[PDB]
Amino acid sequence: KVFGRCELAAAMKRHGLDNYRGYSLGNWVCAAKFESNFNTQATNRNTDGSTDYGILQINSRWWCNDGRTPGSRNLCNIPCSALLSSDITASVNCAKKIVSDGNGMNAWVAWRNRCKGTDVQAWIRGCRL
Ligand code: NA
Ligand SMILES: [V+3]
Repeated sequence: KVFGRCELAAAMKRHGLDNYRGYSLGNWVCAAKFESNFNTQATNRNTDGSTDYGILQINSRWWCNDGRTPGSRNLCNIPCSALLSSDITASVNCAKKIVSDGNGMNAWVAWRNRCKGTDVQAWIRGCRL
């Protein structure tokens, strides 16, 4: 599913991400835009052989099992394919674990390089949430 910006903002707010660990909703929307273009089906292979999955590009090196990332962890205790659903529940619940681990949203390279320190409130402008 390719979300609209405000449709994703509303889904993320309903699933508890607005100000989760102090990250405003606009941070999460911005991260999803630059990680996946708001596409729940997005997949991208990493240089180490891991893959990133779904709307928040969650990495098989630590967070999920994709059957092809040797010596990796499954800290969200899910198959990576669960992260590709039109329902963002599994991606949100796993992202709450990630952002809580000590590194905050710096885990998301696109957030660090494209969202951090910008006016992220712009991402939710005009949305009936
Ligand atoms: Na894994
Ligand atoms: V890696």
